[PDB]
Amino acid sequence: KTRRTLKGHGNKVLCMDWCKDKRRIVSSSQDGKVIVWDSFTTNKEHAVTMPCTWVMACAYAPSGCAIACGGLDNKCSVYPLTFDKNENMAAKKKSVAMHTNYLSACSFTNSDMQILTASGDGTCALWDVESGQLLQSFHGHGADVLCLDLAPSETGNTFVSGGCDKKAMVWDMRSGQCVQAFETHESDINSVRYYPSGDAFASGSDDATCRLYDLRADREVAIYSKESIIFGASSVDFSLSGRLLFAGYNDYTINVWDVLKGSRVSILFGHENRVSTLRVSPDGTAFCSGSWDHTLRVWA
Amino acid sequence: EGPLSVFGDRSTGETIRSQNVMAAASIANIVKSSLGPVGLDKMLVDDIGDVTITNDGATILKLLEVEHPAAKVLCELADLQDKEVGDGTTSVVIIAAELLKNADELVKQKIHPTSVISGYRLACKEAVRYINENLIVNTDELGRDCLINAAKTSMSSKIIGINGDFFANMVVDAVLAIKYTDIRGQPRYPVNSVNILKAHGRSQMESMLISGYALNCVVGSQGMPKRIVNAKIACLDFSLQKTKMKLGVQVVITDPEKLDQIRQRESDITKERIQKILATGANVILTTGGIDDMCLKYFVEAGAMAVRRVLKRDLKRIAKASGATILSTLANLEGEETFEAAMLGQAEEVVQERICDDELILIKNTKARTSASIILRGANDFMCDEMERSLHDALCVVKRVLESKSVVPGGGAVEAALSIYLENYATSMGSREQLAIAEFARSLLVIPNTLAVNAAQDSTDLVAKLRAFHNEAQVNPERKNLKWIGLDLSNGKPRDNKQAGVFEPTIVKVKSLKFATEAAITILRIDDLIKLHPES
Amino acid sequence: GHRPVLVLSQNTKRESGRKVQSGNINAAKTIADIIRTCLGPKSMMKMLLDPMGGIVMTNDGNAILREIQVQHPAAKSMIEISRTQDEEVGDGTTSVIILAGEMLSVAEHFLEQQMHPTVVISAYRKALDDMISTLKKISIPVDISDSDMMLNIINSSITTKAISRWSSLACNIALDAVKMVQFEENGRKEIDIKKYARVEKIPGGIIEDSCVLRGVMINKDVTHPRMRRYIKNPRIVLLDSSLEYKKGESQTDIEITREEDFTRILQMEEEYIQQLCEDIIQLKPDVVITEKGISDLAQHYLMRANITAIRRVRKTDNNRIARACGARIVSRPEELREDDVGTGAGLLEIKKIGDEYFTFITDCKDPKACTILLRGASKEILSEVERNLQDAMQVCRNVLLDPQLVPGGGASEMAVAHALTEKSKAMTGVEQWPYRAVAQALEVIPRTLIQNCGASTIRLLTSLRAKHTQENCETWGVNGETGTLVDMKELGIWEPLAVKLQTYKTAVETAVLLLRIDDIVSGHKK
Ligand SMILES: Nc1ncnc2c1ncn2[C@@H]1O[C@H](COP(=O)(O)OP(=O)(O)O)[C@@H](O)[C@H]1O
Ligand SMILES: Nc1ncnc2c1ncn2[C@@H]1O[C@H](COP(=O)(O)OP(=O)(O)O)[C@@H](O)[C@H]1O
Ligand SMILES: [Mg+2]
Ligand SMILES: [Mg+2]
Repeated sequence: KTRRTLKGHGNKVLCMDWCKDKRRIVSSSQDGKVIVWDSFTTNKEHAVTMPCTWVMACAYAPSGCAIACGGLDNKCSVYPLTFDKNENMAAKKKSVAMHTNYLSACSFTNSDMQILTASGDGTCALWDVESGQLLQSFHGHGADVLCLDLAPSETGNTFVSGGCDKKAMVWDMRSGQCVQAFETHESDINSVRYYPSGDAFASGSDDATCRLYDLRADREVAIYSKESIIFGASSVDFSLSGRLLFAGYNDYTINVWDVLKGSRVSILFGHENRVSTLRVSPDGTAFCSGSWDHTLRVWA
Repeated sequence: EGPLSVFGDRSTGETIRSQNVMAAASIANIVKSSLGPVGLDKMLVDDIGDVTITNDGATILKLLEVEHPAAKVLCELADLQDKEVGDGTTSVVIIAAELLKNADELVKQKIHPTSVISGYRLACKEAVRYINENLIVNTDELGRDCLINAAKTSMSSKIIGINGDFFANMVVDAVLAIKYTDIRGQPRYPVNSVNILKAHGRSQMESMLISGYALNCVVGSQGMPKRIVNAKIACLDFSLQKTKMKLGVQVVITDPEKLDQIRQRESDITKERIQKILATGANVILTTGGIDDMCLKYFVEAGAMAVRRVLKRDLKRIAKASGATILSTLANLEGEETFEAAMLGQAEEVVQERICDDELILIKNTKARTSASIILRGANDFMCDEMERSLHDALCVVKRVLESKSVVPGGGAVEAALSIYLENYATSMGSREQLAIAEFARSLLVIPNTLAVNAAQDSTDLVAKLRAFHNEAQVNPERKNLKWIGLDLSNGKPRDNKQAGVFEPTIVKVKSLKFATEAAITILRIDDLIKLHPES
Repeated sequence: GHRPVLVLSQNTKRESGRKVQSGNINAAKTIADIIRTCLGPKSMMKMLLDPMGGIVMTNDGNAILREIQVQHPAAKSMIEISRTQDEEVGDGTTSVIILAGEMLSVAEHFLEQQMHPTVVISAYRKALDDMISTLKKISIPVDISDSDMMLNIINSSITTKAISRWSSLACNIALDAVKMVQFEENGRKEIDIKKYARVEKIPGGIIEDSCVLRGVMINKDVTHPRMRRYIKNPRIVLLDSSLEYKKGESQTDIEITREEDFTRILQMEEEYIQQLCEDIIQLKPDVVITEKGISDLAQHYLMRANITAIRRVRKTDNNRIARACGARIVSRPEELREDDVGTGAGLLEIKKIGDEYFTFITDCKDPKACTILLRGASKEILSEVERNLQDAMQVCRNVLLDPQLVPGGGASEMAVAHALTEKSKAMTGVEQWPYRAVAQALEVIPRTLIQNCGASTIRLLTSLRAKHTQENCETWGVNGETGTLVDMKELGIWEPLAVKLQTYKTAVETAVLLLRIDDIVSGHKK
């Protein structure tokens, strides 16, 4: 149920992120234009232009005082969001990541001192925001790493990452090891998202299958697939109550699932091109998802 | 493609040397037609119909799209000359290109580039020494008229050249007005403190030199008075809006009765601040931040002038001129929130003047410091922009003449004298550096030649006469007064330029020579080019 | 690949030499020829097609040139000088274009004869100085307190426009509006007709019904029908702040735990609205005008005190109302004062014109802002009438600031040309030829007037020049209607000195700017 549209991007929308105040939606696009428009009135609060193009990594700090972005530039930078109205946002750039391959995705921690970068070099890296130096690397996937999601509720000092390595692996910053590994998707891994409880996580793959893994059993729980859907999902998310499995697909539409049942509860569409991102608002009342159709419409 | 195995092109030796010389010659030839009083302006259509009419070499080279690296070297050379001197931007490019051309001509005769570079360095050093020793005039002897003549000479070839009798007076008055002294007694003239406002309309003769400061701003509300007889200017670096709690502060209401009081305080804070600022006695309030409606209403009821979104540099200049103090917060060392009368600037008048359907603020006769501003009137926007560029060049020239009290004769006199002296001097330095210094001297003659050519006159005859005059001056001890003989482009005959009042700052010639020599050496240092193919 | 090597980027053309000068002069001449036939009392209207789909029937040169898109940069310079002339003095837009074209056309002749442009420019500047001197010499003073002279000057300004048919009404409207807007404060005279002289075009009716109000008019209606639409002597209170309940600047959240807190919060919202309305009522006004919305409860509380409210009015309209009725716009009603209450409006009328409600604050005593009500055939006719009224008001302001007049109908052009020609006889250098060229190029105005009138150009110009060679004949020009030589002391066509000075200055300076130009370079990006 689309309620508003956001036409502020010159090229296709690649990724976006929410805020704890539900009014600071940030995003990245193919051109390199990042806008932090308000969620309700659809007005650009403030915007910045990335010097490079093809940026699909963008995260929003839980406190709201900074944003991170990056793309095919092998770079991840932090843009502080201090008020400082009489300033150009390009001056406060903070280069952080020293990557040898394009940055697939970056995210903050609950504390705004660490960022985790998933890149095509096959390694996930942890960077200290303040000091700017590398904390520790995560050797692992023998191929590109695409998705990266932090656990909620203390994070367990753990995060999951997946890519074209055909598997999703859970790490642990306290020891830097792949504590758990799941290899059951028969296709490329695109997106991953923890369950609200934190002990489970779903993952979308190019085989148009959504799979739910329970960490308390180390086995897949529920298969989410239909013969009608043949285009792989690009994004996936959970409802606030944990009963719905909002997932973005390349079939120009959005498929809605039930966590308990998965009996095709509903479906929605509207986008004219591939859906690239799909995030649920923190309040849980509504949600949003961008697409390659140059628009980032919002559903309520 | 050969055994080198590099993904790109490669030019070596004479091919790349000729390419670099050709690129430098192209850059020189673009601006060669805009040198001297008989030079002409240029249009620069900006691919979307934007028109720029200019004679300034730095502007022409900055606006152009340049791809060859040596052509770039010349373009940034012009930009550096403009930044560090402000005049001679065309001359330095022309001289550098001619130096490079003659150096390459020498190199093609199997003269090693190192010898040419050594000769060029020796020639530049000796030229600077000769200029400083024999071709300078102390401006203290000529008085103020020297400044007027220097400004008029600088404004020739510009759109304000014919009006020099008036524009030179205006420039000199402004520069003398913005003069201030620092420790150790050094008098420095901070140009760029002369705000220049462009507004089409009346003729050039109707341009005004403000005895104060001019703001490109208006009053925030129509209800305020638009003139103050005795201004008490207060400068603020903060906005006057409804105060809101910062990011680390939240308002949580459990007893609903407190909401009204909180909402009242939310604007009463700003009201109290404005009340303090008005109670100190202020009449005009200038701020770099915004002002919303209720604060404007307070200023309206107080019978004061309030201006918002004032530029930071403009605010700094106004504060320096009027003696005001910039305030970012109303906080003292006692932890309280007070505004004092000791930090109020004063001026004799503040007027909402109207200039060609648009209005602006005039702050006239600021006390405790003298300030100047110029409002230029022209036929249209392009002509006003060209007037501004010419005016800036004149201001820079006057500043150079005042800071360094030495001037040199213009109209190619220095170039001809240097050519003769260096040609004579080359005979006693080495064997191939002889040729290098001779070519340096010959290359220095490109300036009078271009001047004569631009006037559609016999360049060869005029330059020969100038060289004969300067040779006689250097040979005969009693004819040393012929050093000032330059070129009279109006009549196409040699003329004593010192008597004619054609002067340039010595720094212009010295810096142009040094920069041209360095650029020529840098370009001549290349004998091989590798251009890797782009990976896009 | 081995891509080609080149100094400047591709698509970077460059022209130079005599071709550039000839092209610039030809572009200026073409721009002049576009509107050459729009000068004089017998000018023909031109019909322009707006890219957005509108139609612009106009005779003013500036409108025609600003509706035209050109590619040659010299044409752009000509359009810019036309805009400059329109902004600076208000009329003379099609005269300056013709003059500049003629001066450039006569300068081309000397450029082709091995004369450097600097010599031509010096001669042009000397000629301009002498034109200024002669124009100041042949001017005459005018008593600004004489209404008949003011009306005659405005008439001479609008005889060439489409409003010439109702010239009398147009002159009265323009003079009254300009005299009404004129204001002085803190020893600063001010005539701001672009802000406090509003022109409102309501299609329909008859143009003879159009009149200037002693007040203001807005397209507004009462928020509530119960409010009075006719108040005799209203006390007006103006606001620019909402009379609603809005959130604060800071982020504020309520935490409700008791049952009555919700109802208490709603009741206090209502009480806050009531307190604002009571603060407004304390001054006992009759109408309240706000730039921002008024809540329904606020409307109820205002109607309780028999107060008419107007909800959302633009900033400029509110400023005009404040000037007309002597009020002062305030933001916080708790700080409202008696002095801020606007008394001076002699009537507030809200009547329906066609199918729309219009609010009248007319009948003001000593108003400083006026609304010119225009009624006519349609939108285009009314737009042209508005343009002519703007020209008339600009001329009135110019005469008020500069009370000097010069003869019209080409008499000033011929007088200045003869003076310049006589002065040139002393000149002996090569500069005399372009000097005389500009002198006789100034004759294009009477020549164009005669061409538009339809009479024989050669014999009329010859006879006019012969007449001007006499002693006391500086006021002899031509009729734009009968094509005969007459005396402007008898015909009565006079023009402000400021307009002519600006026209000559702009023309000569445009000629100088385009003469200085050579070596056009194009194609480079930003
Ligand atoms: N009135 C004059 N008579 C003769 N030569 C002049 C006159 N005014 C300036 N010149 C000469 O013209 C040369 C070109 O100066 P110009 O090109 O305007 O400076 P820039 O190179 O900064 O543009 C200067 O070297 C100066 O000596
Ligand atoms: N009754 C008249 N007889 C002759 N000439 C007139 C008469 N009225 C106006 N003019 C001339 O017509 C010109 C005004 O034409 P107009 O269309 O207003 O040109 P612009 O738009 O440049 O002011 C003036 O130069 C004036 O001398
Ligand atoms: Mg110069
Ligand atoms: Mg007219």
